Amino acid sequence: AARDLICAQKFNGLTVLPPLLTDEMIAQYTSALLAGTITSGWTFGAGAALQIPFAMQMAYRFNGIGVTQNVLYENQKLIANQFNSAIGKIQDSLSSTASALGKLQDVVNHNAQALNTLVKQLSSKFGAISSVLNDILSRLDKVEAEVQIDRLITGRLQSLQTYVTQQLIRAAEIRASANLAATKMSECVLGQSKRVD
Amino acid sequence: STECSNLLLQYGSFCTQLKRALTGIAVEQDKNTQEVFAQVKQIYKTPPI
Amino acid sequence: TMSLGAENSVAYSNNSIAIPTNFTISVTTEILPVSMTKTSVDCTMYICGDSTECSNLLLQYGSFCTQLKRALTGIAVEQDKNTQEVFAQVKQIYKTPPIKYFGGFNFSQILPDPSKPSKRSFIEDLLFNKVTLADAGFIKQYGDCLGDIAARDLICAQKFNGLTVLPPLLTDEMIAQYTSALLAGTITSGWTFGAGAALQIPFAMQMAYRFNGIGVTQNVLYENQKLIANQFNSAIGKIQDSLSSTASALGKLQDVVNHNAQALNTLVKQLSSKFGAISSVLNDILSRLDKVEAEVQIDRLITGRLQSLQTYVTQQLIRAAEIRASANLAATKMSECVLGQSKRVD
Amino acid sequence: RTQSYTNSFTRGVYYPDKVFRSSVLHSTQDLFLPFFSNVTWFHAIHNPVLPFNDGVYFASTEKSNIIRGWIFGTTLDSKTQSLLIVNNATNVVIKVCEFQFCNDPFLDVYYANNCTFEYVSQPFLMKNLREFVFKNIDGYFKIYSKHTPINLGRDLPQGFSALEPLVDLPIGINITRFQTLLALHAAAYYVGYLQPRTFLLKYNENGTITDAVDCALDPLSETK
Amino acid sequence: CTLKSFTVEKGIYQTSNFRVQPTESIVRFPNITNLCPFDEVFNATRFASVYAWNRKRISNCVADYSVLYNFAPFFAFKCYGVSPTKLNDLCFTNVYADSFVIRGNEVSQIAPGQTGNIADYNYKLPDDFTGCVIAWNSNKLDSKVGGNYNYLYRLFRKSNLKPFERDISTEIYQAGNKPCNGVAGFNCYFPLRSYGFRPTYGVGHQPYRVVVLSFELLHAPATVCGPKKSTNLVKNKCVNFNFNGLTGTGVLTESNKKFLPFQQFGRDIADTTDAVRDPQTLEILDITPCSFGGVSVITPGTNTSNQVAVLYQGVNCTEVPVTGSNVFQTRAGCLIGAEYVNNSYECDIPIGAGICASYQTQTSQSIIAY
Ligand SMILES: *[C@@H]1O[C@H](CO)[C@@H](O[C@@H]2O[C@H](CO)[C@@H](O)[C@H](O)[C@H]2NC(C)=O)[C@H](O)[C@H]1NC(C)=O
Ligand SMILES: *[C@@H]1O[C@H](CO)[C@@H](O[C@@H]2O[C@H](CO)[C@@H](O)[C@H](O)[C@H]2NC(C)=O)[C@H](O)[C@H]1NC(C)=O
Ligand SMILES: *[C@@H]1O[C@H](CO)[C@@H](O[C@@H]2O[C@H](CO)[C@@H](O)[C@H](O)[C@H]2NC(C)=O)[C@H](O)[C@H]1NC(C)=O
Ligand SMILES: *[C@@H]1O[C@H](CO)[C@@H](O)[C@H](O)[C@H]1NC(C)=O
Ligand SMILES: *[C@@H]1O[C@H](CO)[C@@H](O)[C@H](O)[C@H]1NC(C)=O
Ligand SMILES: *[C@@H]1O[C@H](CO)[C@@H](O)[C@H](O)[C@H]1NC(C)=O
Ligand SMILES: *[C@@H]1O[C@H](CO)[C@@H](O)[C@H](O)[C@H]1NC(C)=O
Ligand SMILES: *[C@@H]1O[C@H](CO)[C@@H](O)[C@H](O)[C@H]1NC(C)=O
Ligand SMILES: *[C@@H]1O[C@H](CO)[C@@H](O)[C@H](O)[C@H]1NC(C)=O
Ligand SMILES: *[C@@H]1O[C@H](CO)[C@@H](O)[C@H](O)[C@H]1NC(C)=O
Ligand SMILES: *[C@@H]1O[C@H](CO)[C@@H](O)[C@H](O)[C@H]1NC(C)=O
Ligand SMILES: *[C@@H]1O[C@H](CO)[C@@H](O)[C@H](O)[C@H]1NC(C)=O
Repeated sequence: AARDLICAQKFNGLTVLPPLLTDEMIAQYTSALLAGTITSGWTFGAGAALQIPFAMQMAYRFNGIGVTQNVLYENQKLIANQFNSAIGKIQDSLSSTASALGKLQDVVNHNAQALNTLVKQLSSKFGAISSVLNDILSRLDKVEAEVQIDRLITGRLQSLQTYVTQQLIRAAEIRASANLAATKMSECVLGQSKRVD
Repeated sequence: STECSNLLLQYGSFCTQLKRALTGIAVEQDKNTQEVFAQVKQIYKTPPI
Repeated sequence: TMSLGAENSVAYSNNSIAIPTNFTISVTTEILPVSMTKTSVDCTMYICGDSTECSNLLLQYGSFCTQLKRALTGIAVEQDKNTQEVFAQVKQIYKTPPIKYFGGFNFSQILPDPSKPSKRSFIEDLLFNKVTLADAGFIKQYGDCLGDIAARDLICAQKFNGLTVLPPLLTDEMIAQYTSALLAGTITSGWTFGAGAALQIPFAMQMAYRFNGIGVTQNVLYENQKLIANQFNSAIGKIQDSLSSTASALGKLQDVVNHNAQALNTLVKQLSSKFGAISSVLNDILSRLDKVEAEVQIDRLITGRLQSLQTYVTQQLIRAAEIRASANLAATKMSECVLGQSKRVD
Repeated sequence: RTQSYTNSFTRGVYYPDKVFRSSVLHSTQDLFLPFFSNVTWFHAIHNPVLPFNDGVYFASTEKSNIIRGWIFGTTLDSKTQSLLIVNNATNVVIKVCEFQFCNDPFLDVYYANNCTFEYVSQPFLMKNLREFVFKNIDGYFKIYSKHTPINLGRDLPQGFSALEPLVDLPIGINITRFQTLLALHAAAYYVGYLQPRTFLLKYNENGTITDAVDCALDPLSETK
Repeated sequence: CTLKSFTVEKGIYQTSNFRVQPTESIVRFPNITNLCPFDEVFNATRFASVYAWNRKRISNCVADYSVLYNFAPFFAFKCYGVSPTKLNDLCFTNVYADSFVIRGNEVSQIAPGQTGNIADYNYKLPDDFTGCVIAWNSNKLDSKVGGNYNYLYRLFRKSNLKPFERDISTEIYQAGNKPCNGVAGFNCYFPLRSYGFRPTYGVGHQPYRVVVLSFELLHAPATVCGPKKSTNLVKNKCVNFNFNGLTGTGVLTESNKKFLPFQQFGRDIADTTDAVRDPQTLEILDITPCSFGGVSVITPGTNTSNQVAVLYQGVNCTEVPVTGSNVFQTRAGCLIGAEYVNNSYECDIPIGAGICASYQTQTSQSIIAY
């Protein structure tokens, strides 16, 4: 009863391909990265994994930022409590506020509305006597119908070209963001960064 | 529609180069995911403790 | 189902550490596109091709031709700017001393060989041979096409239809001179030539500086100098063997060439379409039909070819933006990897 | 006659137009004989009228030159105009005159009606496989021919040999049935039917079609 | 003028390109001498009926299409694909003249893409038709008092007609379940019915004589060509050429293209004519467009000087159609107006392949390339 827009999109020749990596595989990659970071530090990114206790890894991080080891080794319980409280705060904020993932929501919405506009552009006449090809073919004969079909073809081709161009620009922007995310994973996660902010 | 298809065959290779561009975008999406996430070579797992 | 990788379990415990007792020196290869082909399009010759009626009907469509030419000229200038900002980063053309002893390190397959006409090294020659790059009609393409050859060329067809490839400002010999100067400066001075004037320093001392930079005591180098030099030489030989056997490593530059060839081929093949007219031959239309009907058919052809040209220009603009981003990355890598030592991971 | 079915083996490619193209891959769409089709081998010894459906590919490896012509039409009588091609030792004659032949028309080696067309030319026929393609398009009885030095008479060769157009007759008659002619003082010929197909034709530097791909044969050729 | 400004900044600007102009014109038509017999087509005592329309083949003659206006009194010369004015310029391989007589209501059915009784059972035109239709009233010739039943048309047929297909069989059409077996009764209709033409009917029911001239745009040698005279053959020179109605501009060169004997023209990637066969002497000629290339203007600022160098892009220096006395050969083009110096400076105005131009002193100010 509630007619889906996706059925119109599919019936008009606009399909969506599945990604190569499943969410389970993405989660497996994230689990591998997190476990390697926890159990080895930056050594697994520099080469083979080298185990080291987490307190000593925190001491290495403190020496990296310029604070001596005794600060950690005397404030270890306080630092652990602060980290746990920060994790709990992040969990509570994500459970409360639903507008945090605005960038990903926009990533979904842009493609959704682009496909919706491409589907709704089939209802325009573009100067022809009708927007229905079967109606044009049933009313007019061959010579008088070829002109109207040419008008419809030109309009729909222009709309499809506009869609392709906007998708190309959006893909370039997304690729720039993906390169930034890859750099952040390489530098922030697999090591310690001295770059400010 | 056969008449519309025969009239569309006169417009060259727009109808195929849009497909080529979309295929390029679809390939680079998986390229982006592969580059961002698959940076480690082995699947490490944490100790049970 | 695809395999993510081998399973691993790090032997983690609260009183255990793992410390390496040896090392290895690796030489990896990174390939980055910098500039793509500079092209120019004669819109009048492409759309009409020596037809006064078609030209006079095209005159009423405004400044589309002028703005397409402006965009293509901007791209052509941007390519030279990319090459300049990537390679021209050293103020003085350094040259290496005649002696070639750098503490056991060879640097024989990357330093230039003066016997060849172009002063390119062994690895540079291997790369230039592995990239299947067309001549792109540089040296008098029209004079070459004037030779009566039974097999017509695609470049000849593009030239006759009005698509011209402009030559780059910096020649390959000039690019090789920039790379040779950078190599000589790096070898003879370290990073000091990137922050002022070049300061000479023995290469063993430079590698001791590098070892102290990565957090390893310099006595490691001063006690394993011969082993480290042998490892470096073996890695260079492995790079040579990988380049002389596998040709698929240069896929990025090969794609850069292939896209610019395919775009021009598609633009040429789009001249044979009818776009709803009675024929795709302008002279056939003008000879068959009278003034008004010929004008109608010519207007249909003009609209179709103008749309095709605009599509080509838009695709080239997006491609040039991507190439410019790659060139900026390459310039940053030249500034930080070559002119200094980088602490950034991966 | 005796019928035995066999394979085409990529035979029947002809020049689709009288235009010179060299070193190019051209995509055409015309009545072609599909690759690896089911052709019929007829053995006639000293004969129902065969159908003519969207053109006929004819082949013969007969060195004795017993096969010496063709009859085309709808009913092959005096009511309907019937085309006739006859190759004797000196010339070839093509006439639309109906002879009112019997049910087994043949020529006697040992020693009419309405006539609107007549055409005389040089012998079509000289271990030599001779191939012809006949098709009626827009009132034109187009004939393509080729000769090939064959090694095995029974074996249809695996290879390419583009058929060149001999004549373009504007006969403009309704053809749905046809038959062959034998000389009597033994014969074996291959018959196949053309179909509307899209082909990819490869021209070398000399403008000769050295290779062809049938787009609808299988997914690999569709990808090609 | 290109920049739409009165002040030009320093640099290189791409100005409009240059072409080598053609010298003369060449017309090359086949050698034919006969005249096409349109008298037998138009000035005829009786045209055949539409169901048995007459067909004549016209070949190997010189056709003058402006003469047809005298033979029959018709208003216009309706044509699809061509125009009646240009018919004397281009020439065809074969011509086919079809003749019949129809009613005034059925004149509109003789057209491509048209359906109806006549277009479905008597005379069907192809949808890719390229030719002319001529129709004129014949009320003073094909009409008699009491009816002229000598003209017939087909009302009943099991199927339609293919393009240019003629039906002559007069068999009893069976419109019902029971077979007719040669008896016309109840639902057993005779397909041929007679036009009852009276002089007292309206103009819509008056007889009309129709002649359809179908042209053939084949690639076989042309046999019907107009009265345009042919000139001699000029090679290795930029000229206009007209080969059998194929008009173009370029240089005709002696070729070694192995044309098969049935091939006449040769084609390129862009479906343009690349090699032609001369209709008078059967030889193969390659067509190469006349010399062209880009033009760039290298100038300093107009605030400094008005001296200008010109770079011909893509042109060898020996191939310039023509300008200072300093001609320099670069890998990007031919530079005229800048004297090459042996020194080397920073790049002021780039040209290509390592060449840069600048307005500098000499003793005394001029444009130099280095
Ligand atoms: C540094 O700040 C931390 C909190 O940021 C202080 O820890 C708190 O100390 C008070 C009083 O001892 C306790 O009531 C809180 O529960 C502690 N918080 C946490 C998270 O443990 C710490 O005392 C401060 N240190 C100094 C020297 O002032
Ligand atoms: C560190 O690794 C190197 C290999 O890169 C070892 O050098 C090898 O040593 C063995 C035994 O002494 C020799 O047979 C090989 O020829 C050496 N290879 C090279 C390239 O010199 C080195 O011994 C290792 N160091 C330690 C302490 O084990
Ligand atoms: C640097 O590498 C080059 C190339 O491998 C070496 O030159 C070769 O040396 C071998 C023997 O060591 C000779 O047989 C070859 O004829 C040399 N030339 C070539 C082209 O292979 C060179 O000896 C190396 N130098 C150092 C210091 O290691
Ligand atoms: C340290 O590890 C051992 C075994 O891995 C475990 O028994 C012990 O409880 C750990 N230390 C603490 C403080 O939990
Ligand atoms: C051709 O069709 C006949 C029909 O029965 C069949 O027997 C024969 O095997 C076919 N030839 C093939 C499949 O090659
Ligand atoms: C072949 O037939 C033609 C038909 O007219 C005839 O003129 C010619 O003499 C014949 N040649 C023979 C019988 O060798
Ligand atoms: C030959 O044509 C004439 C003229 O129409 C006709 O009377 C005669 O029956 C025809 N002979 C045939 C078809 O055998
Ligand atoms: C064309 O034919 C000649 C001789 O017939 C031959 O030498 C040449 O190789 C051929 N060109 C090809 C096969 O491209
Ligand atoms: C037409 O002129 C050419 C050129 O001299 C000649 O070869 C040809 O025989 C002539 N044709 C006729 C029919 O005389
Ligand atoms: C048509 O041409 C003939 C030539 O035979 C001539 O006698 C006649 O007067 C012309 N006009 C008409 C209307 O027949
Ligand atoms: C011509 O042959 C076709 C074959 O299907 C048939 O349908 C049609 O009725 C025939 N027409 C005539 C006039 O014989
Ligand atoms: C220009 O023409 C000359 C003489 O024909 C020729 O030698 C030269 O190779 C051509 N090209 C250049 C770049 O000089």
